Amino acid sequence: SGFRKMAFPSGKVEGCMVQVTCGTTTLNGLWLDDVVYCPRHVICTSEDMLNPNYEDLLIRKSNHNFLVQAGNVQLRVIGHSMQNCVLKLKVDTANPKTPKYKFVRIQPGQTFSVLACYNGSPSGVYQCAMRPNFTIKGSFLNGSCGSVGFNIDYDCVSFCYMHHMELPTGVHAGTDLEGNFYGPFVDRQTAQAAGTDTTITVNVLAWLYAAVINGDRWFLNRFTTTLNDFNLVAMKYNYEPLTQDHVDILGPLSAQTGIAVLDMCASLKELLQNGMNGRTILGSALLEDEFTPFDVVRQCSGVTFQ
Amino acid sequence: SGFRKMAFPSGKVEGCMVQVTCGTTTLNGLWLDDVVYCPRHVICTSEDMLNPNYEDLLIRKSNHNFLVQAGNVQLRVIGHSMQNCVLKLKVDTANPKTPKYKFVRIQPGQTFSVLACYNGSPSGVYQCAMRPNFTIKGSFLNGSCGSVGFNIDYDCVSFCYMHHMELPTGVHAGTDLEGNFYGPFVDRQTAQAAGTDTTITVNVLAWLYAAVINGDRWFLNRFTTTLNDFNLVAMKYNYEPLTQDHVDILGPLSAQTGIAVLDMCASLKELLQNGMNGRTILGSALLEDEFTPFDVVRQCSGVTFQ
Ligand SMILES: *[C@H](O)[C@H](C[C@@H]1CCNC1=O)NC(=O)[C@@H]1[C@@H]2[C@H](CN1C(=O)[C@@H](NC(=O)NC(C)(C)C)C(C)(C)C)C2(C)C
Ligand SMILES: *[C@H](O)[C@H](C[C@@H]1CCNC1=O)NC(=O)[C@@H]1[C@@H]2[C@H](CN1C(=O)[C@@H](NC(=O)NC(C)(C)C)C(C)(C)C)C2(C)C
Repeated sequence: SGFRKMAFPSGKVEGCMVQVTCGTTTLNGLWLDDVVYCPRHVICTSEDMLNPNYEDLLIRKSNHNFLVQAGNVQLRVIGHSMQNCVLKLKVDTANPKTPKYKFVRIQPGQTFSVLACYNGSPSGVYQCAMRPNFTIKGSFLNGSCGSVGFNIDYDCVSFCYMHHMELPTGVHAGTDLEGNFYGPFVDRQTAQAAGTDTTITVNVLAWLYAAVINGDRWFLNRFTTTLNDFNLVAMKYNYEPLTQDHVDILGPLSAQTGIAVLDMCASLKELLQNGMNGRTILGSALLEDEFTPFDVVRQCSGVTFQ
Repeated sequence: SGFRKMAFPSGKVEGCMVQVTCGTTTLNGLWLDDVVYCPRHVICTSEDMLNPNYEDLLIRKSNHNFLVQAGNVQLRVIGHSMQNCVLKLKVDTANPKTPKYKFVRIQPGQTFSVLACYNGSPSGVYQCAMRPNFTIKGSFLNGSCGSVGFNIDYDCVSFCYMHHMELPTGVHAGTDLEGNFYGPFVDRQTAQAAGTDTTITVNVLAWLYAAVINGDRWFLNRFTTTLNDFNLVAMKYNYEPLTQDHVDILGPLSAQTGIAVLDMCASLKELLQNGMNGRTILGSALLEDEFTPFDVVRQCSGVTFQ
C-alpha cells in the first residue's frame, strides 16, 4: 500500500541525452538513431532572442557550428534541418542505446515523467501533468532546455515533451518532439500570457479512489448526485467539467472500490463546499489533480516495464 | 525555477535488478559483481513466517533451490550465505553493468530514491525520507521486496535501503544493504508498531528556503528568535529539536537568501501557531519535511551526475 508521486524509470532515456553547443549557447539534445533533436533557439545569441527570424538564422549556419557531445565522444554533424521549433542534427553515428520509441502529442490532463538535464547529464526525474492551460509546473534552471518528458509502455518510450522556456508565473512551456508548442506560446522573448488554469476534475476523482484503495475513506458520504448538478458546482470552483467519457474511464476504479462514480462526485462536491476541516487525504491537505486514472491503477496494481 | 520531488536518475540501478525465486516466493534481488543481495525471508514457507529461525531454512537449502533470472538469462548460484537479514547468493557471472557503488547506512531525516520493482523489472522511481521513527512512507505492493533505495554522488551509487515489510499503519520498514533493520523491526509476522513519528524540523526550514528562492515570501516576518525559544515551540508541535549543527548546515541557504536561520525559525514558529490560513507554500497546504538542505541546494543549483 501507500501512494506516491511516481516517475517512470529513467534508464532508457538517460542513454539518449547529449549536449549541443552552438556559439555560446549550451543545452541538451535527444539522440535517437542517427538524429539529435534539440530546441532551435540554441542557434540564437543573447542579442538575437528579442525577436529572431529562425530560418534566417539557420541558413547562416554550417554543420561545423554545432558541437555535439555524447559523454566524451564528440559527434560529427553531417546535416541539419528545422521542424517547427526543434532542430534535427544528422550525425555520422547511430546511437547504440536507442530504445524502441514513439513520438506522441498528449492532451491536457495527462501526465508524464521529466528527466531534467544540464550539459547532457541527468540531474533528476519527476512526474507532472500537462495543465489545462498547456503549461507544466516543472523544475528547470538555465541550461535545462532540451530535457524531455516521456511515458513508458512496456518496452517502448513515448516522448511527449521537450523543454523550451519559463513564463513569468514560474511555470514552463515547451513542444512535442515534432517542434509544435503545447499552447499558444512562442520561442521568442516577448510578452506571453499563460492563461488561467483549472483543476483537472477527472484526476482529482482518480486520486480520491486511490485514497479509498489505501484506507483513507473519510470524505465519503451518503449522497449521490447527477453529472449536471456536479458539473454545476465544478463551474463555481474552477474545476473543469466532467463528461460521460470521464465517468467511463473511472469505471475500473469505481468497480474495484464499490463506490459509483456519481457517489464519489457527491464527495468531491461536499469537499469543495466545506474544505477538509484540518484533515489530509494521502498525506495532502489539498485536492491533488496530477494523477490520471491510469496512474492510480498502475501504482495500485504494480504494473512493470521492460 | 520551480520545485518538485525529484528522484535521482535510476539507470545505474535498473541494470542491477534481478528476480530471485525460492519455493513459491518471488522477490527482487540486487546483482553487483558476482553477488545477488535479497531479503532472507525468500526462504520462508507461508507457514514458517510466523516465527522462523532463519538458520533453519538456510542450512536446509541447496544452491539449486534458488532460481535467479536476470531478464531471461538464468544465473546459476554457486554459493550462499546470510548476513543479518539479507541473503548473499554468489553466482557464476559478474554483472557487466555493475556501477561504482557503496553500501551506506543513512540517518533519520536523510532522503533517498526508491526504485520499486516486481519480478526484477523496474516499475517506478520516487523520493522519500527515513522518518524519525525509522519507517519510510513508500508505495510497495506484493512482490516489491528487494527493491532498494539509493543516493548518487557524482558517479557512485550509495545503496542505503532494501525493502522487507509493511507495518499495519500503511508504512514500510527495511534494512541497510548490510542486513540490519532500520528501527526495532524484525522480519517475522509478530506484532510490531512503528512508534510515534515527529517532523524533521531542519528539513521544513530547508523547504522554506526553497520557497523563498522561488518567490514564495508571504510567510516571512520581522521577528527573530533564539534557538532555545524556538525549540520550546518545536517541542509542543511534535517537531524535532533544532541543533546548532542544523543551523550550520542551513548556512549556505541562509547566505543565498539573506534570511538568517533564526529568522526563518521565527517565521516557522508563527506558521505553527497560526496555521496557513488558505494559501500554500510551493504548491502545498502543509509544511513539507521530506527535503534536506542538500536536496534544496542541488535542485536549485542544478547539480548533475555521471
Ligand atoms: C533554456 O535552457 C532555458 C530554460 C529556462 C531558463 C530558466 N528556466 C527555464 O525554463 N530557456 C530560455 O532561456 C528561454 C529561451 C529564451 C528566453 N527563455 C526563457 O525561458 C525566459 N523567459 C521568457 O522570456 N519568457 C517570456 C514569456 C517570453 C517573457 C527566461 C525565463 C527569462 C530566461 C527563449 C524563450 C528563446
Ligand atoms: C515482500 O515482497 C513483502 C512486501 C510487503 C507486502 C505488501 N507491501 C509490502 O511492503 N513483504 C512481506 O510480505 C513481509 C514479510 C512477511 C510478512 N510481510 C509483511 O509485509 C506483512 N506485514 C506484517 O506482517 N507486519 C507485521 C507488523 C509484522 C504484522 C503483510 C503486509 C501483512 C503482508 C515478513 C515480515 C517475513
